[PDB]
Amino acid sequence: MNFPNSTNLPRNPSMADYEARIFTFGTWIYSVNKEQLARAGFYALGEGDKVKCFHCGGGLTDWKPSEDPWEQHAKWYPGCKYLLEQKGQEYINNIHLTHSLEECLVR
Amino acid sequence: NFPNSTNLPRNPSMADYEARIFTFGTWIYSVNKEQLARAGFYALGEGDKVKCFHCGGGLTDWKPSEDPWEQHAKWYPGCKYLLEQKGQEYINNIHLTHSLEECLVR
Ligand SMILES: C[C@@H]1CN(CC(=O)N2CC(C)(C)c3nc(CO)c(Cc4ccc(F)cc4)cc32)[C@@H](CN2CCOC[C@H]2C)C[NH2+]1
Ligand SMILES: C[C@@H]1CN(CC(=O)N2CC(C)(C)c3nc(CO)c(Cc4ccc(F)cc4)cc32)[C@@H](CN2CCOC[C@H]2C)C[NH2+]1
Ligand code: NA
Ligand SMILES: [Zn+2]
Ligand SMILES: [Zn+2]
Repeated sequence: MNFPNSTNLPRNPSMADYEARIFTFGTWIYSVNKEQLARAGFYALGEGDKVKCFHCGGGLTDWKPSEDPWEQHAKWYPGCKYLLEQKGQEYINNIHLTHSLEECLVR
Repeated sequence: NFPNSTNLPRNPSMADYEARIFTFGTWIYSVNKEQLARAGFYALGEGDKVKCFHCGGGLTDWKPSEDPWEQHAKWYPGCKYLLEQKGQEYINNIHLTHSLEECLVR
């Protein structure tokens, strides 16, 4: 099924280490930075710039220069327990507020 | 299109049980309209499409075995209404449950 892992157990424990995740990108000259994706929980799927969070399983693609790994992780997979552990709710809410503001302003 | 994870509801006009209830009208679908309302959902008037007033998360194609709260948690686990009403341990229960549901059947 599509649905995102909101348990405290990672969906892909084989990608639980940074170094495991880093290797998946290989050479990588997409708009957004591979080290920063890896720190944000992501590993490469091996097609385009598709990445998945090792924990929540959540997938993201089509990275723009202005799109931040942690920020996009929170936008789209807010139930992620890796996210919650690494950044912690005060960060997490401010970024939700930031997003939900933009969506309720120019849009 | 991304789900609202703030403590402020995306559709405050549907914040009241009363107001959500009125959206259904005569409801022919397999899931109970009051259970849906209590769980934050209101109807679009397009088949059994509903959305949470707070997170804005949409759900459709309701089978008889699908509970509003469980589905809310499955698909929109960041919803703060959900968090306020059920607690995180309820949410975890549901997710622990669905993951393990997946795993036994294969
Ligand atoms: C960095 C940003 C991310 N944006 C969102 C995005 O990437 N999302 C949102 C959503 C979570 C709904 C989503 N779900 C899927 C399906 O699982 C996939 C595809 C996938 C990704 C990685 C994989 F390993 C395998 C499959 C992408 C995606 C991008 C904008 N989105 C691009 C896709 O279409 C929608 C549009 C809003 C811009 N860049
Ligand atoms: C009660 C259950 C719910 N299931 C999941 C479901 O309904 N989801 C999951 C997901 C969150 C990805 C999703 N995103 C959209 C797009 O917004 C919509 C469509 C929508 C709903 C209400 C609206 F106001 C407007 C649009 C449905 C939907 C149902 C199974 N899903 C049905 C849709 O296709 C996928 C399949 C897994 C079974 N019933
Ligand atoms: Na109706
Ligand atoms: Zn994640
Ligand atoms: Zn909600």
